[PDB]
Amino acid sequence: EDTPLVISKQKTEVVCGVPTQVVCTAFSSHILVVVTQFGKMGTLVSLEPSSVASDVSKPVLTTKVLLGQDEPLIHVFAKNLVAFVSQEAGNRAVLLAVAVKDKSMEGLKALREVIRVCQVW
Amino acid sequence: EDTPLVISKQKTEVVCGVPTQVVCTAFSSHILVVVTQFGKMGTLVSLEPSSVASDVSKPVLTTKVLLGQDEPLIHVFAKNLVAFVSQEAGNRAVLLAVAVKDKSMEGLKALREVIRVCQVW
Ligand SMILES: [K+]
Ligand SMILES: [K+]
Repeated sequence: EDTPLVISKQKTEVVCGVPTQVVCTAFSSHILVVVTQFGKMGTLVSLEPSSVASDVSKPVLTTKVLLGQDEPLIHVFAKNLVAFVSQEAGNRAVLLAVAVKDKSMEGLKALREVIRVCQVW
Repeated sequence: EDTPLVISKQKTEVVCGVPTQVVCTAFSSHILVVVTQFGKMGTLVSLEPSSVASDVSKPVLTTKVLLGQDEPLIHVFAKNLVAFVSQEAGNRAVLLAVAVKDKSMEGLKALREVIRVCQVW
């Protein structure tokens, strides 16, 4: 027997032909989101609500690549993949591990649907 | 129903009076180890096998604090907590999320025992 201290949910789903496992875990000040294809951990991105820029209505979601190649697309993709998680979880920081080599709008929408199935906030 | 793509195991155990959840997940090039108390994600540390120093028998396990306060004890503690994971998993990198405020040798040994219960390598 076991009783978790934090809520986690996972789901394996095919996304644009690729089996993909999603895991979401709710910590008090972070949601950890894992999106893994082909057994790989991929790129680790922190998404931190930060000081407003021109729009004072909502925090800026600042991205940092912590592990893996720091290249510009993954920052933008990560924001579109999990900004909704941060927002819905009370403007909480998100730690994302993302291993998705072949990206598209169709795939992005499908990944967000799996993350929604794994909602823990 | 569901079928994971990566092996994960978790356990909640009391360690020196504190309920602690451990999760280990095996990716092809990383073991992700979560050690959480009080619902917190804590400090994120990467432990990367790296170029030898004076002892040529084994890689150096280089630590980097990726999220949380970068202070010297957590580097050393992290190495003693999960070096065995890296070694046993084929000198694999480890990504550690560790939220343990009150550290001791007794507690360190007990945490390693929980990580062993959650072996995924
Ligand atoms: K990948
Ligand atoms: K902590």
